[PDB]
Amino acid sequence: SIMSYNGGAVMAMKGKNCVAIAADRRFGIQAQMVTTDFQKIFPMGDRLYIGLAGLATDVQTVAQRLKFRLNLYELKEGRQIKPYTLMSMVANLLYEKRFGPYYTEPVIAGLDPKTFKPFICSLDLIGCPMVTDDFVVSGTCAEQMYGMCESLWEPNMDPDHLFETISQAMLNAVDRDAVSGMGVIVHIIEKDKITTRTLKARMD
Amino acid sequence: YDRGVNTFSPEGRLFQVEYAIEAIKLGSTAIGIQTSEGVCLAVEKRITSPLMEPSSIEKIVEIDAHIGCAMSGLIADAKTLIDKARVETQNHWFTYNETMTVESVTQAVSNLALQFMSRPFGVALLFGGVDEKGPQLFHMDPSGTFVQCDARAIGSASEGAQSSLQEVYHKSMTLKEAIKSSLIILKQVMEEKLNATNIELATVQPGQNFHMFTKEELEEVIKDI
Amino acid sequence: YDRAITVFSPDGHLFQVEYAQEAVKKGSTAVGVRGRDIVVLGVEKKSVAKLQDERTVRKICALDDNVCMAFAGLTADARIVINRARVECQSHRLTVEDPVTVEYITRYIASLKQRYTQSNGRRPFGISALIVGFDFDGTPRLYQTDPSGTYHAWKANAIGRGAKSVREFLEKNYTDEAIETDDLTIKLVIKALLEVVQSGGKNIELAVMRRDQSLKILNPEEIEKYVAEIEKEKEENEKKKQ
Amino acid sequence: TTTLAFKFRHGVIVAADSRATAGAYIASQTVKKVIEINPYLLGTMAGGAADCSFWERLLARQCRIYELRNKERISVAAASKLLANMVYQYKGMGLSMGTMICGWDKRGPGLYYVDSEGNRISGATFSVGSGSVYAYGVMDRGYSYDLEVEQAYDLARRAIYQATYRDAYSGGAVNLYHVREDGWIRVSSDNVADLHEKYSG
Amino acid sequence: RFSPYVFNGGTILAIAGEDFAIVASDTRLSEGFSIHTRDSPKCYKLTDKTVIGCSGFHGDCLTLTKIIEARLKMYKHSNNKAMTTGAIAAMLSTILYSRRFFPYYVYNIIGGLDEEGKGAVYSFDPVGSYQRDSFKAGGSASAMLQPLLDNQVGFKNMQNVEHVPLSLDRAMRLVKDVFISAAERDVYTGDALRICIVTKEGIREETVSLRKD
Amino acid sequence: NQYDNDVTVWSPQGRIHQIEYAMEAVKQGSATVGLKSKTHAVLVALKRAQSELAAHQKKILHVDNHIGISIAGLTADARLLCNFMRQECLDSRFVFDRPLPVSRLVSLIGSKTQIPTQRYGRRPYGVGLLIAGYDDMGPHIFQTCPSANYFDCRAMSIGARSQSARTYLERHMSEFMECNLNELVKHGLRALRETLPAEQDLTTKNVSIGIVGKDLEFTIYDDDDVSPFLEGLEERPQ
Amino acid sequence: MEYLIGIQGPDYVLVASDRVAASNIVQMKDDHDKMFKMSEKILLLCVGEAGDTVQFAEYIQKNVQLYKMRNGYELSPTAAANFTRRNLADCLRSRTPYHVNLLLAGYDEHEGPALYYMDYLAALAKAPFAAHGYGAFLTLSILDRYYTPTISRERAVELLRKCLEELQKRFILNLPTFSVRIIDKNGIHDLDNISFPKQ
Amino acid sequence: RTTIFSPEGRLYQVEYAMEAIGHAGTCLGILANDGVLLAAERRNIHKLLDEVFFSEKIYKLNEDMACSVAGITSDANVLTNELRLIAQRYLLQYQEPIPCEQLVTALCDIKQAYTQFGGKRPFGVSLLYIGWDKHYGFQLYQSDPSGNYGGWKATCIGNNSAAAVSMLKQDYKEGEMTLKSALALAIKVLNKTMDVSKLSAEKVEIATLTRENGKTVIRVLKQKEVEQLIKKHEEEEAKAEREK
Amino acid sequence: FSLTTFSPSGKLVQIEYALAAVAGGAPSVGIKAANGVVLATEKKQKSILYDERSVHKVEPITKHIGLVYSGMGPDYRVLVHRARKLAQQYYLVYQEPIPTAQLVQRVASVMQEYTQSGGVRPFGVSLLICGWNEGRPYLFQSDPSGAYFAWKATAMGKNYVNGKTFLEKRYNEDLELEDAIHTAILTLKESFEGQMTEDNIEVGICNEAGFRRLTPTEVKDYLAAIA
Repeated sequence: SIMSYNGGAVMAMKGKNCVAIAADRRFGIQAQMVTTDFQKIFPMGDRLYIGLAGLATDVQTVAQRLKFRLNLYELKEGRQIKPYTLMSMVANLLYEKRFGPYYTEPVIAGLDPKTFKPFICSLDLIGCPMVTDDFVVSGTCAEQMYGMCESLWEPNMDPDHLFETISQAMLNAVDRDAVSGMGVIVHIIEKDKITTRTLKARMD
Repeated sequence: YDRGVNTFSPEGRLFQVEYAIEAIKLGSTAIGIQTSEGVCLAVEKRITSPLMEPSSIEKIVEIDAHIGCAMSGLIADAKTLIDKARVETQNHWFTYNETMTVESVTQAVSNLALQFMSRPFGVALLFGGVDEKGPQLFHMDPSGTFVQCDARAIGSASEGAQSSLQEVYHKSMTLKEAIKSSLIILKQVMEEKLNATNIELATVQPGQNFHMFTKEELEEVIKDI
Repeated sequence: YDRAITVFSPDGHLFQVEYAQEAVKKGSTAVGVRGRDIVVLGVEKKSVAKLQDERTVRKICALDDNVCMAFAGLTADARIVINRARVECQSHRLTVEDPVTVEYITRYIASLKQRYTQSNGRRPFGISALIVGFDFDGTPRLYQTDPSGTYHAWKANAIGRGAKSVREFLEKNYTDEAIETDDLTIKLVIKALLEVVQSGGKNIELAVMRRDQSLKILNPEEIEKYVAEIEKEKEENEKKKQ
Repeated sequence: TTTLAFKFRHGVIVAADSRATAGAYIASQTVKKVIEINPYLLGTMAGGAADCSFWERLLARQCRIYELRNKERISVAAASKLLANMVYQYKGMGLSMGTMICGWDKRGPGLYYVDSEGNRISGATFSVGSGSVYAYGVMDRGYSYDLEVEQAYDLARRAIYQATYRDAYSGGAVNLYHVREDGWIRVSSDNVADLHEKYSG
Repeated sequence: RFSPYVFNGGTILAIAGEDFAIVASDTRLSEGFSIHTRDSPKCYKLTDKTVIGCSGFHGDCLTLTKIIEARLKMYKHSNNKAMTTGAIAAMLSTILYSRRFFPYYVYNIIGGLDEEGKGAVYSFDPVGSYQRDSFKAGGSASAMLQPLLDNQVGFKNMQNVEHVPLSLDRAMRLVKDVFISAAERDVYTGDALRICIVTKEGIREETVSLRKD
Repeated sequence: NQYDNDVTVWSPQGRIHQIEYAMEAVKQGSATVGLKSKTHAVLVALKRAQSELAAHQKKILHVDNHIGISIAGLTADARLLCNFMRQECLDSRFVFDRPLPVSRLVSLIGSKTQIPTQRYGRRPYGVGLLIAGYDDMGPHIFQTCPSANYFDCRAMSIGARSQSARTYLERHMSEFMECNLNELVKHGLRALRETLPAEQDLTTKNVSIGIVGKDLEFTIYDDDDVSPFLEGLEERPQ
Repeated sequence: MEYLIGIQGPDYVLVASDRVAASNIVQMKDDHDKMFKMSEKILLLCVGEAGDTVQFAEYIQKNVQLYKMRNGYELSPTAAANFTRRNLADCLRSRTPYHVNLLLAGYDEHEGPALYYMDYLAALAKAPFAAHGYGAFLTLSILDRYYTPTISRERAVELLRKCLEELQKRFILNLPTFSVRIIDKNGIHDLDNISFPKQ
Repeated sequence: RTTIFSPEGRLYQVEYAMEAIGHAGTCLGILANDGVLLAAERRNIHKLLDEVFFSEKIYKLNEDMACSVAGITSDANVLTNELRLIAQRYLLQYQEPIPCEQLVTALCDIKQAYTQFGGKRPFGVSLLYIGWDKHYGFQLYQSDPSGNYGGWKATCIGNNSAAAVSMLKQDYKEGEMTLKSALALAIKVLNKTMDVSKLSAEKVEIATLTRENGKTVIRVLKQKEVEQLIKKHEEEEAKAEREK
Repeated sequence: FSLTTFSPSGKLVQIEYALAAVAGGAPSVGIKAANGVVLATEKKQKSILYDERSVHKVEPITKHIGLVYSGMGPDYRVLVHRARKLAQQYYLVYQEPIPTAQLVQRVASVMQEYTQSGGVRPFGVSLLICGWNEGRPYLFQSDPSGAYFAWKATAMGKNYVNGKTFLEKRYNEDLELEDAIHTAILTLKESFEGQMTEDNIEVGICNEAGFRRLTPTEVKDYLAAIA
């Protein structure tokens, strides 16, 4: 397949007045690992992040071309961006290539910078958004992560438990996908602090 | 009526095209002479300072190994038309694998003057070369008008030089004698001492290619004056 | 037939091309001297203003390793011509791996200027350029370009306010004797710039190029030494021997 | 087809077959596969004869204009990169060219191999065609930069001969050239049936 | 599906001499296993000194000759002279490479007179690689004609032989002998043999019959 | 007075003066004459030299094997229109494999030259042509004008001092039809001679002739090929 | 196929490459060089199709030197890497795609040494060591085995020599000789070439 | 028109565009070792104007730069979008911030092309730029309508620029210029040049550029933060009147 | 005469003359209360034959943005269309209704497009753009030059100076949308050369619920000096 040429895995999960996002740290060609500190989560503001799994060329291209538009936006505008609007910006950016598509399936997670209610979204490679209220996944291990988040997720979760949930899903999912792993990184973002952790994961 | 090249006079004239002719007399004078042994070209350089290297004043140039040009007028027009001639002479070789005649080089270079670029070319050219038809000398004018000539003078002192060529010319001459006559005429239309840096000279014979003279060959003809 | 259009005159002139040279007769003086293995040009300074960083008043500008350039006239047209020459200096190594020669890029700049004298709706570049540099075979070169698209080669030249007076100086002084060493090729430029200068030495900026070195702009610690040597050699000869 | 070229003390040698072929039929045995680009440059033919000829004549057309504009004869590296950048704009469209550019410039004897794929390599030994592998052996065991001129002639001649012996699409005559500082000079045009006698007994 | 090419038979031959040049051809036009017409010569007079043969796809044979005829007139207008054999050949070399990616399926042979009266024969590929020769065959029976020309004109594989130059009367008999034999084994070689002789006095034509099978 | 500096401007009397001024540029060129019998069409010109030691300007041009022109006016317009005609004739031989008629060429010339009369930014063609040809309808002589108008003619002369030639031709029209070629060329030469001063006369250097007929392509006779046609002219007194 | 190897240390970047250009079966050249000097403290090593390598690398070096001419200072290696990756990626869904696998190596006074890996799909990744070709599969295990972040120059060259001895032992192709080059605060230095007396 | 020279080699549209800036508000900049600042005057003074924006004349171009403008305002709104596009193109191409001189060259190459290409008017706008880069540090530039930029340590554009320049020449203390010193000088230069006296805090606009923990900062002083700067001026020049 | 030409003083004259066409159009009032914005203008006809229920000087751009003008109605109908398209472009990209300031910027860009070429005249209209975004009201004033101004209250057209002094002396904050309409009508009553009827004026308001053009009944209600 196409997106399995580089691999990847991204997850997002909400709490009560908080949200999380996680990704694996591997870069490799078809079956060979090249690098173990590859970036797949990109900040798009304070209390707002985006994650990208797919073809690495398209990951970097989409991130750079989106930061372009975001910087011009918040310069013309006098305000930081809402997540609902970043979702539509990405949808437009991807649907402009409806027949030349970027091979990415982004995942967004953030807090509105006035009322700080959490937000999580998912998009396809041509920009159909998907605003769930429990969790979203994208990558090569999507079924394996659906199976974990369906069983472990609970409605109201403080950050100490949300971290455990989004970590125990990612670890046990990427431990059954051959082209995803070699580390897992997690971001927890609240009104007052953004916490960031790398986890003890298998490197096989 | 005077300004604009799309405007006729009541008598049917194009004064801008004539004022392009008048820009030739502001250039130094050049002479070209036919002979059955070859063609000669002889010019004044008009050095304005001893500091400038006079070899950077291109008033006679090679178009090909069998055609050489001499010009008078604007430098930019000359650069354009000389590049045109050089390119055409080689497109002809690429296609047909033979040497373009001087008549056809002149014909093809005159066709750009037939384009109103928005301004007439302020430059006249003499084309000297050797063809299947022998040595040939041609003269192109800003109007795109071209004609075969046996001897022609262009530039500042073209009138007096032409009024001398009509006496010293006959259709039996040699090349060493025509080279002497050209420099004798050139001596008389200069307020500067003729020397081996104030002039260029070139020839194109049948069995020899274009050849610009040197300081040695020049002084060895300046001495017999 | 008069001003305001590039058409012609009854005499056979183009006055919008002369009025651009009249802008080159308005900038700061810039001289250039060709030697054997050193080539030196110098430019008058632009009257610093007590609160200005002079890092951005660059009159001398390199185009490649072997070629350099100094200009007089409009300051903004210079930047565009210099960038468009710097691009061609690399496109010429792309098209053929050989480096560029001085006459090639001088011809290119002159064609670029010629191109702006052909149409209305385009204004000529109101600059001249002294384009000094090196070659393979190590032949020193100096050229001068005007707005009309004309380029010649020179042993020494000047452009700007005072070129008509520095030309007489270099006529009276430029010989094979004053290019014996590098220090004599630089002293000639210093003395020539003195003929229009503020009688100072801080109002001078000289650069040099050797067959080995790259471009090397001088600091006032050496300009002062050369100027003091020249003041001493003139206090001894013109005064103490006549 | 078989060509070879090596540069040594006294310049560059160029040799070639004279056969053309359309499958199994032998159309021509009098083909001039060494292309006189200029009086100071030489080319070769391998692959598309119509591609070799057209694009090297186009190279000549630019070399002459270069010499006129600049009043200096072009280099061999420049002449090679012109051709390479010209045939790179038709990459994948189906051109077939393999050709060496040989000549002397201010840097010395020069030899450059150019392919329609986009290769451009400088070297002291090259062979192109179907019979290149049969010439490389002889020309490698017999090479020396300090060779003499007649020895180099014999080496090129015998390498082309041994290549024609095995390869089926190689034969005819052996047209040999010699690049020098005073231009190039044609040396010989020797039928393989002649050299068979002298190199047998 | 639509293929834009078809082979309409054809056979052409040319021989050069010291004072002449022949260009010959058959007159049959075919389409698969059928015969279109038995009067369709492949030879075309260009100038008083030059003749061309054309064989292959007939639409390209018709287009290319018109292009050549239209280029000759332009040459005469611009240069005030008629063209030479080598100039026509080098021009055709460019006209053919103009279609390098959609070629003229045409096998061409030019035959005429050099600029000192000697014969000249130029043979082409469909994409413009040309070659001056003494004799060349082209078309469907090209594989059948060239060995006997190599033998009886080049004197190849024949020892202790008189290397006599080929005169016109011998060349014409030889030209007839090769088509008489190619009409016996090649099915596209057909009804008549046109022969166009080129000499200092002008251009002649001769028609000779062949078997209609 | 002040409706003259542009061709897109009418005057209150309904006239365009730039076109009338372009027509005055035909009067600046040397004189040409054209005439036809029932079998042949003839053009004779009088060439003019700039300097005495140069060649005479060429006045007659070959367009195809059955059409040819003689020009009076600006050289550049003539060189453009001739190259237009040549390609329009090649385009007809390519498609139809027949020679283009002369009426259908002069109609195209008029359609071409009509545009500068109506749109601004282009100059009217300041050249007049006499066009001699031969087609399936016999010989033809056509005049073409800077006004984008054209006429079919029995004979005509244009250029400087052409009224004399026109007056000559107007009283000998009744003979041209049954004239052979020699007599027709001689009538042309005499009409041309009527345009000169009494000082000058016709010469090999300053006379070109162009002839086309049924069994004759358009040929041009310039310097020494003319002397057959001059032999026979009565040495006129004044 | 062609081989590139790169190693990064605390104060230097070592890089090597084979010196072989090959037709169908024969080696055409043994004196070949795949490095391209973008600057005084930047190198580019390129592998891929025949023409795309030189075209791409020449374009990048000219557009990198033009920066120095226009602005008076160099590009960082982190910026040249992204320029290269932007131009490799704009061309990917186009009519002229470059099939090139390349490394980039450099030194900056502020950030220190840097080594960047790239594929023909323009995916940038900086690593402490990296290789290209069919030899990477053999010689990356040795690097993972014996590399340490505080590795010195003299030990880096020994690790490289072992990596190339493994090629000479197991690898199905010849690869007889190799270029070796090093970067540090004092610029680029052409070390002695690691050869193998095969013939 | 701008594509026509004078006989004395002059370009008078380029001079009229430069004369069209004295009608605009005064804007000055002051460089320092701790940072760099701008100070514009608000001629938009009226009892019914709202002042909704963050700032009316200070425009932010990047994370490391801002600018102030004087002249035609439509032209300014054009150039401020072009600047922001150049910055982001550089970022997209190299993923590093653009230095504070390449941007000025890039905008001056646009301004120069309008004095040269037929039927278009030169931008009647001068600009000042303040920013930081890792090559030369804090910088201050000054563009003109002709496409001529220059580096400065303190300059002024707009109404009464020739007076503020003379003041800065007589009170700038190069090498010992902090940011409090620069603001104290700004409140002085901007009071001895404004026609409307007493220098209301409603009638000015100030921005400072500084660095904190390896990040760039561009703030805008509020009303109450400028009231203190004003109050510490009449006290200062009242003490320079006590010694009578 | 020409627009790509400066005067020696440094002035653009055709822009100054396009503003003279704004200064001679029908008056238009604008007031920004705490919970709304009012737009009022004179819609008077030259005869009893003109049907006033067919053309409107007060027009909506979106649910929450509205317009009035002073000057030329033909020029107004172009900018109405352009603003309505730009709002929809913004919505199509971001799926959020356009803020009132970004529309003013993008519309002044359109007005500036017509100030730089030869062969085009500027617009002979100024605009007043009301909005309600982020729980705050807005009011702007776009000019033919390409320049915009945020106002708390202003007046354009005939007698735009006395009509503005009236607001300076008879306007404050701590108002609401109903006390401001009375003030706007009083500011229009200065220049009304006749009896003010429900059909001689045209009113539009914006608030939390969005923009709405009032009806002649609502106009006749407050025309009695009521509220």
